[PDB]
Amino acid sequence: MTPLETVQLFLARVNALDLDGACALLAEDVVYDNVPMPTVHGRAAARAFLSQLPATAIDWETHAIAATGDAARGTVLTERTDRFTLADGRTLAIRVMGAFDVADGSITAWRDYFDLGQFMAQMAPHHHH
Amino acid sequence: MTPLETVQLFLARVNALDLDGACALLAEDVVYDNVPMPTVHGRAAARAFLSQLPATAIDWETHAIAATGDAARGTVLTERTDRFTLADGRTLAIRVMGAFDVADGSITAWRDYFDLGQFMAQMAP
Repeated sequence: MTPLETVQLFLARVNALDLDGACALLAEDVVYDNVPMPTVHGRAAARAFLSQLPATAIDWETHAIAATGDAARGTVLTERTDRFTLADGRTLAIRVMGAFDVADGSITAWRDYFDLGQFMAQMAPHHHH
Repeated sequence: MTPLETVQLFLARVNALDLDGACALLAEDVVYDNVPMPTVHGRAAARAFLSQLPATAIDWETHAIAATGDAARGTVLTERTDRFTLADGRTLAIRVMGAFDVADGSITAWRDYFDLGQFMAQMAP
């Protein structure tokens, strides 16, 4: 599997709510860097972090994807809109770009760039006019 | 000029503080979308917006760059750290990913993805 294919598979597995299968593609000591959040280290911690969002449907849409490097190793760049339906019925739609470093079908680092305030506001529950 | 070359040239001009030359590569009606900020429309408005930062030195470092499409048209994706020195000696280093749509050597859309909180924290006086 090429770097591009590895990330395409990762995103497909996330979109099938297969979080265990997706995280299987992360390296054991993966750096998972949501740029405005604390950094996460390792597959298990990445899996646990992702489960903090109680999602019942996930639709991470890829608008553009391209890779550096070769068949074995490279960095895959993505432009996305990450949609979630939560167990309580809340819908999220977060615009994000992400870079994925892949070596031999394993994601060694994953860096997602988005705005935290937008995320936090979408997570919030006259009170106002 | 290919999409990749257009964006490389744009970034080189930004890094030389040549904001007029950089903006010349933006379409007259460019969509300039700093994702967590108001959208800017057109070359003149993009030039004015970039001038809002009183920068005396600029170092936008491209860590990774890759393009979709063909020799004429496509989207260039970038992973960067955008560094600035301002007139009062304050510096900034904003981690950002950007997507640039190019057609025939003109950037028709530029979408930059970063955290507004981090930007505002660095602009703190």
